[PDB]
Amino acid sequence: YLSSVSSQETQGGPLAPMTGTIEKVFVKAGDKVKAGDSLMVMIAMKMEHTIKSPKDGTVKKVFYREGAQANRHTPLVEFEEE
Amino acid sequence: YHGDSVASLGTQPDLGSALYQENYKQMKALVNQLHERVEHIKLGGGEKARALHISRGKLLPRERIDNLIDPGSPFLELSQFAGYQLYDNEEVPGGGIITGIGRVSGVECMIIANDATVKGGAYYPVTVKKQLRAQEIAMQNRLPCIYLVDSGGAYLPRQADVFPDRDHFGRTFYNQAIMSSKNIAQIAVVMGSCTAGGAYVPAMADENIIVRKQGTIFLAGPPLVKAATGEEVSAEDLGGADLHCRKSGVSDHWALDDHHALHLTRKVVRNLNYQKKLDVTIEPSEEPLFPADELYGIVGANLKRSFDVREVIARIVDGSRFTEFKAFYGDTLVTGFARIFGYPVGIVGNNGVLFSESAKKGTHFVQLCCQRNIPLLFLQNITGFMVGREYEAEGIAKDGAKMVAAVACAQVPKITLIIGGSYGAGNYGMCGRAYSPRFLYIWPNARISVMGGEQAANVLATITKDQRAREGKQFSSADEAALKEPIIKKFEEEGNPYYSSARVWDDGIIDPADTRLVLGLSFSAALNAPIEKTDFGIFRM
Amino acid sequence: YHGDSVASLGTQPDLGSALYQENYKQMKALVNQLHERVEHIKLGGGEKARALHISRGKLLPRERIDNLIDPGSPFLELSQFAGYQLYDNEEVPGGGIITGIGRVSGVECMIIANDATVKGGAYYPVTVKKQLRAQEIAMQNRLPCIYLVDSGGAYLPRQADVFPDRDHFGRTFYNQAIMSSKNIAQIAVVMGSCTAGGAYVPAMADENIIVRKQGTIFLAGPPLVKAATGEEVSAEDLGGADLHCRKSGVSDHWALDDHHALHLTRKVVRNLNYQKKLDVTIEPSEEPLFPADELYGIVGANLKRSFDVREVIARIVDGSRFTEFKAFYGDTLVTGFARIFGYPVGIVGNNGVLFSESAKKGTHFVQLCCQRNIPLLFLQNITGFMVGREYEAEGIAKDGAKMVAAVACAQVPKITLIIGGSYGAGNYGMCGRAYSPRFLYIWPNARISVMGGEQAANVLATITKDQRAREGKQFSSADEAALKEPIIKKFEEEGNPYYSSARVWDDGIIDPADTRLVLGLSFSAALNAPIEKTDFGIFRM
Amino acid sequence: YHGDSVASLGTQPDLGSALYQENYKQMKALVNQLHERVEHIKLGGGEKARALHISRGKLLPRERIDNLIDPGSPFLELSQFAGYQLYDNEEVPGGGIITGIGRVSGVECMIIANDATVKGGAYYPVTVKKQLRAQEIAMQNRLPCIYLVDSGGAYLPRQADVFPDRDHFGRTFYNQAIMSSKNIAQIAVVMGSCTAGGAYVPAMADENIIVRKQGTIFLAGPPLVKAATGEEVSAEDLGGADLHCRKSGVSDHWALDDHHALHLTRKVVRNLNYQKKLDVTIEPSEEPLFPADELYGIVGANLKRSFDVREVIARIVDGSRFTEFKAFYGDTLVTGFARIFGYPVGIVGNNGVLFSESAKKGTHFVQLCCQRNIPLLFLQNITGFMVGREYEAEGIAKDGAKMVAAVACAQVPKITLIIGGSYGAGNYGMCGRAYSPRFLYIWPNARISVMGGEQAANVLATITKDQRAREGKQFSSADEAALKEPIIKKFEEEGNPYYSSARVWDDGIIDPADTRLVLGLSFSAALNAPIEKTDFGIFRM
Amino acid sequence: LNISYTRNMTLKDGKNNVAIAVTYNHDGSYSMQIEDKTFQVLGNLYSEGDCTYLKCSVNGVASKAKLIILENTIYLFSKEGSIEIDIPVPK
Ligand SMILES: O=CCCCC[C@@H]1SC[C@@H]2NC(=O)N[C@@H]21
Ligand SMILES: O=CCCCC[C@@H]1SC[C@@H]2NC(=O)N[C@@H]21
Ligand SMILES: O=CCCCC[C@@H]1SC[C@@H]2NC(=O)N[C@@H]21
Repeated sequence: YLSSVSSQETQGGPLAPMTGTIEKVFVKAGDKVKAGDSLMVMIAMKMEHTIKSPKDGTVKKVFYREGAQANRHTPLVEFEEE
Repeated sequence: YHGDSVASLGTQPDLGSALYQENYKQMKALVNQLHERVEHIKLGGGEKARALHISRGKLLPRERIDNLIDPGSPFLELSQFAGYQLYDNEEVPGGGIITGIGRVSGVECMIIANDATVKGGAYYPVTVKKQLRAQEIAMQNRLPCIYLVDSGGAYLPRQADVFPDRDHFGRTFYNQAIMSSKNIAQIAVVMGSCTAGGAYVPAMADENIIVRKQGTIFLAGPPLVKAATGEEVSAEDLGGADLHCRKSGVSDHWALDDHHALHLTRKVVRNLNYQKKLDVTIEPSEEPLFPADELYGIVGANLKRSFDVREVIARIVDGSRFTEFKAFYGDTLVTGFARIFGYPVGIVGNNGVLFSESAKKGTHFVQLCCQRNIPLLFLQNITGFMVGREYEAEGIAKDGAKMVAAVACAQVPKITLIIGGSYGAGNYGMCGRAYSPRFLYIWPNARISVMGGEQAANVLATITKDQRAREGKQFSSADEAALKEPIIKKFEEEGNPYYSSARVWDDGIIDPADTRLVLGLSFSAALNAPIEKTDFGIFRM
Repeated sequence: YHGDSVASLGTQPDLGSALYQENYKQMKALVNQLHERVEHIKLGGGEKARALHISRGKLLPRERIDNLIDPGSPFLELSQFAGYQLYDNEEVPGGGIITGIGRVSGVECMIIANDATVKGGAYYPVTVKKQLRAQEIAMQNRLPCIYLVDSGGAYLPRQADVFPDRDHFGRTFYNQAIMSSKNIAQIAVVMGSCTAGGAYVPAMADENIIVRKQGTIFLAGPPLVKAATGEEVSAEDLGGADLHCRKSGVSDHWALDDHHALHLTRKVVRNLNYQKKLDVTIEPSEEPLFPADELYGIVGANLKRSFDVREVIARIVDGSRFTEFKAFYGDTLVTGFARIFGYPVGIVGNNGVLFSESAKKGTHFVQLCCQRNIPLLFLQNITGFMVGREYEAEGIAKDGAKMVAAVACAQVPKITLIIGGSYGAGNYGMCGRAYSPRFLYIWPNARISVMGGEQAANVLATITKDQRAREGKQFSSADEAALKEPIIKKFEEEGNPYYSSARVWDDGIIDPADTRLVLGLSFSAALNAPIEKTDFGIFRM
Repeated sequence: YHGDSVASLGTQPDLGSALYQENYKQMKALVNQLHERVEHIKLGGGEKARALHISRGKLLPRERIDNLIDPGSPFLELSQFAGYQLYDNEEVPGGGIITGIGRVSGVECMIIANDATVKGGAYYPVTVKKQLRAQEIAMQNRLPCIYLVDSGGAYLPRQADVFPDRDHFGRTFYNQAIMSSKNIAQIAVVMGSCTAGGAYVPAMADENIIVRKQGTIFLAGPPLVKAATGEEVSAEDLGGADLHCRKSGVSDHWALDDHHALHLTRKVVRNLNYQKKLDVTIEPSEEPLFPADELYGIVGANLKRSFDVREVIARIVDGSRFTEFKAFYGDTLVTGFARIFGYPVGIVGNNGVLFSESAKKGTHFVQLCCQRNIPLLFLQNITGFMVGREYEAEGIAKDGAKMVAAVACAQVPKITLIIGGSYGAGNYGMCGRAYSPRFLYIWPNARISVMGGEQAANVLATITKDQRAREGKQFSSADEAALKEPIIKKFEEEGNPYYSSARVWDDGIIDPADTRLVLGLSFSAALNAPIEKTDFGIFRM
Repeated sequence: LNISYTRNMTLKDGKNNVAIAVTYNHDGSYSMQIEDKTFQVLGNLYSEGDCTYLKCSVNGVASKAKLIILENTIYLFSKEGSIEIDIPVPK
């Protein structure tokens, strides 16, 4: 729990903060990312939110593309099991 | 046993990131702007007025405070920007009065000094409000009041806003009488002329000190005496230290000069037979694990961008240690326990739009703190309440009201810090000015109004688009900005921190790097009064 | 000035004496019997149940307590023998629940943990009584309650003795609500399944912690959901940490495993903002001047032989220092002032049959202790009241009632230790269970009943000797033991310490060598609550 | 101004309807069964015992009460069915004790009289519980206690269930001492023999009365005196009025016969210097607008059928006037304000399965009544909580707990009436016995248990159908009723009102036509004590 | 808050009154201006034996001296010399 490996375990995947349009996607289908790497930018009720990488795991897949409307708490990125 | 290792908040920001570079640059400019404006206010009336003031043998108002407080002790000044551009053609630096909390003879006291270099010390409407705010702070925290009296009376051209009403000049004496009845010492130091209502201040004080020649105390001034009775008498003869000290008896102590009077004041406070007692548990202080100046890059000046409030918390609490309460429920609100300079504190901060879950989570947290007698700190960065047909059907208003009602009834000391927007009913739920927080501070990037400037513009752009679509004369897009641009300008101007602070809506605009120090001083002062039991109303389940 | 030399109690026993050798041997066997029985109870349900419990990733109930309390701190377990042979064919080690007082984050707390290895954590009638006793102790001493919840619900075959009455399972939630209203923290840690009434425990707690996958909370279990609505849902989906933590909001903290939950619990207690304050004067502690294990030889196991209670006192009080009150008046009762671990205590102990003088002497002493707010310790070794025509004519009942009435109204903390017999009204006068002593302990040689076994036998041997002498059919001596032997067997069996302790009549059976330590821990816990003023009734002079 | 016209509850039932005819017939049979059983209990021990009792010049226990209370005043007897078939081969009518509330010299008092015709007045385990319940009622309502003492001591064959524990015989003297310290008068009238613990009752009383020859007080009886000291002494010489009145001094008043003693008791109560004061507003009484006996047809004896609880309310409240609170929200629960005999009352009654909305509605209502100090009346007819995956996800347990916690902390007088089923946690939320309602009554058609008999049968029919389906040996439908029939029989037998009332779980079984009168008497008695302020715990929002 | 405190302090060397303006810097250093010259001074008090010693740096030059303050006189004893400075007494 102190090791912070737990911080990765607390949530399996990053979800959409609110229902909003996806304005930017910074990750390809297979991309190596480190914690704090921005994955997507979403505007909700004219308010910009940037999604950030939870773990250093490589990205297995992306559930949304640019211009898509993503509902609140819907998975945005799939990460390869390690 | 306190040897358990625990997790700590905060993360290292990306200093190389363009966003951090831009945010730091913008926030730094605001802080520099704030600093230089205070420097100008520091000078009061000006060189000619200051030279005249010293030529009479009197100390400058800020030098008086420096000599009054303990050597090297910090001084927490309040409402430095009162009266900033408040009046069209008159400059009133600091409102003509200097108020703050400092340590005298080891006791925290409220110091209220007239600035005689500003309009001769006349009382403007903002001057009365600033003094009344200081008295309210002193009473709520049981802080002895020291009045360095050097005043020229009320400003006649604006008498209707000074004399008559409940919160007008008359309330000043009412507050003195009430505090005296509660054993909150009232000490007046007449270091200049006081006329009409001014003469009441030394008379209403528990102990009183007057300077040998500068001080004068007359209910009716020489000008009124001549008009009423046709007699010519000097101010010293009509008032003066000798007359009051030896004949009238209004004076309790007689002082040779300003330095002597300040020395006497320190002796008076030392004889109050008061000792501070703490109701809360105390733990050794620890510095935060992250630099405070990083708040510049993290927060910036763009309210549209969002940041994690936990980052702000990580840089002000002891050791960056924070126990979050209901972390995964109502995540738009952050609540938890921490310690600042050893004091226990419950922190409530906005992290997004308020929801029904967030309001319920806040209401639960506030009850916990009140039960354990833990001071509460609010970090307002609001953007409104959730808007939707379903949310109203589920009683979002009912949930939001639950929090307004718990916050109002809480009797633990409450301090509010506006680090972002403050709009609509979100202000009330987060302990706005109307809910009597012990102190209220704002960062230089804050905005406050009934609603955001854009929302008012868009709302009107619906009403008049409707007005002409339903009426039938077409209303074009260029007609839209002849509607929207004046509204946005008004809300931007009236929501500015200086506009809010010029009037006394907050207790000051503070540099983010100074947030931890200001909170530490404020909570320390608020602990001078015992914490009472909290009685709640009906919780509308 | 505390430099005065004083006399000390106690004398060196004759180790060579045959009586001492026999008494030591008998008492040692009882202590060894007590130790090995506890070892068996320590294992709970058994190897198969324990192996299954660990296979699910859960800690054993006693390992949870070890990790919860401060490192190396003593743990005062209560009612270890609850349910010992209570039910005909079912073995319920410790009643299926572990209760005791330990230090968490430097604060004394009451810990109530279900033993899931015993009948899957089901609530037997004794289980409810043991928990209710623990809650009563926590409330009377203002000890925060920590519930390590892992339960399987009520035991249906015995529902009538669990559900309905005032002191049945429903009272558990009533106690939680009352303690919360008094600011006695209620903390629940869901480390397993809780169903039906069990789900209320986390809901009724001030702060709540649930494990990631093991914990489950639901008013209606999956079996009831399927029967009522014909839906199949797993326990995790119906309950679970994630549902309650993130959606239901029933969970205040989310824990990965048992170790994480225990770490979180320690943090929660540290934020209670509580500091212990003592109402009594304190003096440095000193060990008794005589070994405690000598109590084996002095006391023995034969209740017919008599010993000087002063010898017991000399081996438990600080420095074996004792100030006797009214030493030569009513000598069958010993009263005096001493100190245990620095705390002041007034000791009342039996030294023979109670007389009118003894009762008066006790009543006078109890008033003294209540006036000075001194805790009271009772050492019950009774053999009855004086029997005689003259004594009744002089109002022995009136005198005995004086003591029952003073003891009942006393508001100072009271602790009772049964070191011998406890029969009839002598039990009431010496602060029996009915008189709400903060704690009640018994030595392994004690006997308790309405009257001594022999007296009941002899009394019946008068009634039926009369029955047949007065009726006229002769009743012979062999007919006498067909009357007396069953009675003596019954009273011996029902007066046994294990019989008394299996039901919750006392808080535990303690080794005499541990008497001083147990008293020190108990009095320390009892001092967490402020001592109130004592209001007495009418003293029937 | 109270002249406003208002709506009234209730509707005229269809007397011709077959359902009404059947329901009336079934309920009438139950009431007739209840009446004739009480008639038998009225006779106590029997003709031979009653003839022997009168032959000694003593009044019968119920004749004593008739002469003690004011002429023509109603007498509220409690727990008439205690001990009904409780013991296998022993008949103990009324438990050997008669308890109730009546008016003596214009003051409401609790009367506790031993029935000497029943087993010679020996104390059975139920006898102790009945007396302890009476003392609890007297203390909670500040009712003076009058003990008509004629007892034969504890029942030795069952001593383990009488003597030792906290709620055993010893608690009786503890209660007397506590009430005396609170200025709740304790009056004892020795109208017969009292031995061993019995002798303490007159000794522990504030004022005491003894009959000339019948009464006897001694710690040790003649049989014990002879065995201990070999002396033969008559009971009168050992005890007796003359010895205690003139020599021992245990007696405060000396009475010639039973009639004289009862006359003296009335004089003693008149000198208590007590006057009743009401904390609540009072309005003139009005009879309900509908006959009470119609409740027979409306309710019936079939718990599976449902009825509108408003119909029950319309026939017991003054003028059938009722102000419903949150009528359309959580409609399965009915809450509102009414008046019974002029007293204000808040009524909570079940009208279906409990839901989240119902629990929230109840919690809101209970806070309202506590704020205004309004007595609360609960009408329990429960069938369980809503069962469903969605309901658990929405925290039905969290909502249900809100009500258990509000009801427990409420300090207004609470009275519970079970007019139907009482199962599971629904019992707790509706102020069950465990939640200390001032009084608890049940109708002859009620059923109470941990769960309904059918649910326990069906649940087991899932567990063992699973047991053999999963194991693989088939378990047939005939194997199902070899499982279900014994369970249903057990729950039917143990949920019967007589089973519940034989043990003291309720204060009596009452005829529905008498509901209004019983409630009026009960609320009137409960108002003898001042209403305290209610302190709530944390409401888990 | 938002400004720096400058203390005006007067000490007397021989018969000459000297006015020193000390600004208390945020870092804990003090900037002192005497006449037209500005000096950056940082220092601490440490005790060796029964004598308090002042370790100080003025404009980066570092020195150690024994400090005794008795009556209205400040005595600094160093190897380079002993200086006695006077504190003016209020009227
Ligand atoms: O009204 C004009 C000025 C001179 C008369 C005013 C009188 S003097 C007595 C009284 N006290 C005042 O302050 N004003 C009036
Ligand atoms: O009665 C047999 C089992 C299925 C029906 C029981 C119902 S479901 C709704 C209500 N809540 C309970 O716990 N039991 C009843
Ligand atoms: O033990 C057998 C009966 C006679 C001896 C009992 C003694 S008499 C003194 C004391 N008081 C009692 O009630 N019992 C014992």
